[PDB]
Amino acid sequence: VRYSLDPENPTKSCKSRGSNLRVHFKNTRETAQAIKGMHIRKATKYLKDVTLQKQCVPFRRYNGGVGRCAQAKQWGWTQGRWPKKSAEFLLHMLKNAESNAELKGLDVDSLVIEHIQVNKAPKMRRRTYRAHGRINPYMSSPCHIEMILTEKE
Amino acid sequence: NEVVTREYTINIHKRIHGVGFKKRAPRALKEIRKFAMKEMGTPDVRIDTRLNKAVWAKGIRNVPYRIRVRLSRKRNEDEDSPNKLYTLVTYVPVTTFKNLQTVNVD
Amino acid sequence: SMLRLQKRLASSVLRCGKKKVWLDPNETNEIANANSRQQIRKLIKDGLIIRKPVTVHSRAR
Amino acid sequence: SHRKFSAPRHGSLGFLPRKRSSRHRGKVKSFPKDDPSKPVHLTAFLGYKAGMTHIVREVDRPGSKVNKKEVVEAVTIVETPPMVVVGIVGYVETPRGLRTFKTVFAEHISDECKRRFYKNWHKSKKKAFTKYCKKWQDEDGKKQLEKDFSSMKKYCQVIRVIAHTQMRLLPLRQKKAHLMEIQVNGGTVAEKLDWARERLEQQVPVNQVFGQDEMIDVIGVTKGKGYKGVTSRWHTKKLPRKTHRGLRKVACIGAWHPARVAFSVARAGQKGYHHRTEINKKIYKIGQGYLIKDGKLIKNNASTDYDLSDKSINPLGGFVHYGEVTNDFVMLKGCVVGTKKRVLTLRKSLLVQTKRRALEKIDLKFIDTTSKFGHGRFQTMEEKKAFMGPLKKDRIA
RNA sequence: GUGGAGCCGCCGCAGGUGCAGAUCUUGGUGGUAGUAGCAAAUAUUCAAACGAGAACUUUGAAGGCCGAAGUGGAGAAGGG
RNA sequence: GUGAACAGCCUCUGGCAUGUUGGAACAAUGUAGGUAAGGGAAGUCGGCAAGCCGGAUCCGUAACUUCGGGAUAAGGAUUG
RNA sequence: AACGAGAUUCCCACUGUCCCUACCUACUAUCCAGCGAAACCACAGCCAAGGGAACGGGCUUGGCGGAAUCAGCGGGGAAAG
Ligand SMILES: [Mg+2]
Repeated sequence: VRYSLDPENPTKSCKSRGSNLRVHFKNTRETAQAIKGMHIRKATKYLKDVTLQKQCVPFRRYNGGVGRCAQAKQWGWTQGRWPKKSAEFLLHMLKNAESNAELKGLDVDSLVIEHIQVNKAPKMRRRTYRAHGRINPYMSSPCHIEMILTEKE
Repeated sequence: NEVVTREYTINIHKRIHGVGFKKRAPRALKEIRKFAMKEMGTPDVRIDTRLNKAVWAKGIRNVPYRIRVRLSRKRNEDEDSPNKLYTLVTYVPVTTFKNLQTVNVD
Repeated sequence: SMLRLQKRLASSVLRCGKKKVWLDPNETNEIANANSRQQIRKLIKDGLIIRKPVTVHSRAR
Repeated sequence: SHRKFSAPRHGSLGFLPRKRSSRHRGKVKSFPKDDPSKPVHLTAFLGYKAGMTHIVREVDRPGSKVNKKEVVEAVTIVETPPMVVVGIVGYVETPRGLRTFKTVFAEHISDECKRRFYKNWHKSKKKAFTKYCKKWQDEDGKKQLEKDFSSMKKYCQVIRVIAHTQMRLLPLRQKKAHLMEIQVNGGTVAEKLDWARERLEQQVPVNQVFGQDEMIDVIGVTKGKGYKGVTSRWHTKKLPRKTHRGLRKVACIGAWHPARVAFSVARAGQKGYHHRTEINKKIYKIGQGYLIKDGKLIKNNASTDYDLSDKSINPLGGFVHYGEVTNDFVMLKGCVVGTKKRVLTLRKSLLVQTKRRALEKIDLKFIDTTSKFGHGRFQTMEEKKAFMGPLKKDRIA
C-alpha cells in the first residue's frame, strides 16, 4: 500500500508493514520510540536484551502507574519496563525488513530505522462479568505497525 | 570447552532460609541450578530424577540440610543451542558430611 | 503424541483403575499406534503395559 | 472544638522532614569554638561502633544513695584506628557565610583514600592525583605550592584538616576510606597552619584528640527501619478493635476549614536512618590494641586494676555482626546512634559544663567479655575449660 | 487537491425550514488507564517424547490432597 | 486405624492438579491465624470480641418446685 | 418451677478490652511477564484576606509559581451514587 512519508530515495531504502496484529498498542508504541534511528544490528541486539530483561524500554508517554527500574537511567528517564510480547512482534518483523532488503539488493550492514510508526487497529471485544448482574468489556487493543529501513552511505 | 567433572557439598539449609513452608523444596532446586550455573558457568543445567527424589524425600517443608552432588560439564549435538555446553547435576549419596570437601574426580 | 486414549482403554481392559497402569514409558511411539482394544491386548502380552500393583496399607501395627 | 482533654504533641516538630538522610557518614554541623590562647588541637574523630557490653564501676557521688558502691552501666565501644591527615582546607568568611579558600593535599596519598574518589574502582585506571603528585616534585609547581600556604596564612581565618580512616585495620569488607574534614581550633592561624604542614600523611591517634572522662558528642545516622506505619513512626494511639478499614491509623487528620493537611500531623513514611546528634556522652576508657610481637602482642584490654587477667575487650566468640577488635578503641556510656559496623563521628562538645556529673573521675572495676551471641556465662576460654574439664574434643591424645 | 455523475442561477410557488444544551434519541470515541484488578476450598517438582514454539499437553518418577455423608462409582429432573 | 460414633484427624480402592494466570520480593495498611511480662474490665453504650470451662471414672451435689425436675447444679480427685 | 440465639444488674474464674503496645505466620497490597475494565468528567486544579447569591479553583489586592512521576493517604474538590 502507501505508507506515512515515502522515503527520500526509494532505490536504496527498504520497508515493512504489519497490520492488525494483536499486541498492546501502548507498549509497542514505546518500544518503537526506543529503536527509532537505531541501526538494525543494534536494534536486533537491543530487542533481545529486553526479552532477557538485561536492558529496558523507557515508558515516556503512556506511563501512568508504570514503576521504576534502574535500567531506565541510560535513557535519561526514571520509569521503564520490558515488554517481551511487544519486543518479539517487532523483532519478527525486523527480520522481515531485512528479508526484504536482500531481495531489493541492499546492504544490511548500514540499514538504519528511519521511520517507524505504531497506530491503532480496530478493537476486538469480549465481555466480563461484574457485580449485580452487569457486563463490561475486555476490549483488546491491537495495532498496525509500519517501518522504513534506509542504508546510510 | 572442558569435559571435566567435579563433586561438591551444598548445604541447602543456608541457601534457603526464611522461605515459606510450601516454597521450601521448590526453591531448593532453583538454588541448586543457580549454584551449577554459577559454578560450571553454563546456562544449560540438567539434573536427573535421582536427585529430585533426594531433596523431596522429606516433603516440602523439611529439606535435607546438606547434599553431596557431582557436576559434569559435557557437550551437546543435533542442532543444539548457541551454547554447546551443559551440566548434568547428579547425586552421590553419602552417610556423613563431616570433613567432606570438593574433590576433582576422574 | 497424546496417549489419553491408550490410557483410557487399558484401564478398561485390565479391569483396574486409570491410576494403576503402565510402567516402562520408553515405547511411546509404539503404543501410540494402538488405537483399538484388540490392539491394546497385544501390548499387554508383549509386556509393554503392566498392571503396577497395589499400594501397601499394612495392618501390622 | 476544645478537645475536652488536653494531650501533648506526638513527636517533635524539631526533627520534621523524617527523610532518608543524604549521607551515611555523619556531618558535623557546627564545630566547637576555637581560641588562639588554647593549645593547638583537633576537635573530631572517626570511629566505628562495634557493639555494647556493660561494666561494673565504683560510683563516687556524695549526697546520693548510691555513694561508694558498685554500679553497672551499659557501655558501647567504638573501634577507632588512628586517622591519617591528608589535606588542609582554609576557610575565609564572607557576608554570605564561610567560603572555601583553597585546599592543599599530601605529597603521596594512600591507596584507600583514592578508592573514595571512585564509584567503580575495578573498571578504573586509578588515574587520580597522578598529575597532582608531580607538582610537589617539579620545582615550578613547588614554589607556587608554598605560595598557596602563605596566602592561606594571610587571608583565611578558620582552617580545617582533611583526614581519613585506615580501613585496612578493620574486619569490614569495605576498604573505602571515609574521608572527613575536621577543624583545628588552636592558637593563631600561623601556628594553626604550621601545625598541619608538619603532619601531612602522618598518623593522628585517638588519645591525642580525646581524653579519658572527657565528655564528647556522638553524631550518626540512626537505625534504618524502613517504611513504617503511623503508630510506629510517631507512636500514636491505636484505634479500638471494632474499627472498619483499619486499626493502626490516625483517625482525624485535620479539621474542615484549614482545608489542607497540615505539616504538623502524623502520617506514614520512612522511619529510621535519620541524622541525629547525641549530647553529653562520657568516655570511660581509651584502650590501645594488640601491640608488639617481640615477646607477645599482648591482648590485655579490659583488664582493670582489680581484674588483672589476660582479657581483651572483644567478647568470647567475637562481636555479634561486627568482628574482632584489634585496634585502639573508645568506650562510651549509654546508647549510641547506629547499627553495628556504622561510621559515626565522635566530637568534642560545644558547650562548657561542670555540673558535678561531668568532670568527675571514674574507676572501672569490671568489663564483662562474656558471649553476646546468646546468654553467655563464661568469660575467657581458659575460664570455661577450667570449669568444663576435658571433653570428646581430643579423644585420641 | 481528492472524488466519479449529476447540478446550479434568476421569477413565482410549497414545506417534515437552520441547534450547543432538553439527567435529549441512536451511533462513535476519549481522559481516567496499561490503572483497579486476573488472591475462597494447603502444592507442586525432575527428566523425556511430540513440536516452529511448553510454568499449563501426554508420559515416567517423586511429593501431596479428596478419604467411603468423597474431588469415588451409577441415575431422576433438566440439557440436546 | 483412633473413638461411644455415618464426629474430627490419618491412609487404601478410585479420583484429582489447588479451582479464570505465573515469577521475584517480604514495606506500610489490611484480611485470616496466633502469643505476651506486671495488673485483670480500669476499655466500652454495654465483658462486644477473644479467652477460660470441656471427654470419662470415682466422690459430692444447694435454694426452689407443678415433687417430674433443678442437674453434667456448684465443688472436688484421678488419667501415661 | 421448667424452658428462652429474649431485655437487664452484680459476683467468682478467665483473659491484649484496656494500661501500651510488640512480634511472628499465611494470603494480598508492592515489583515484573501476559492479559485488562468501570465509576466519574463545563473547563480545570497552590493559598490568605476582601467583596459577592452573606463559606472562591478562577475575580480583586497580596503570598508566590519549574519537567515527568512512583508508594501511601483520607484535609478538601460544599467528591461520587
Ligand atoms: Mg552550621
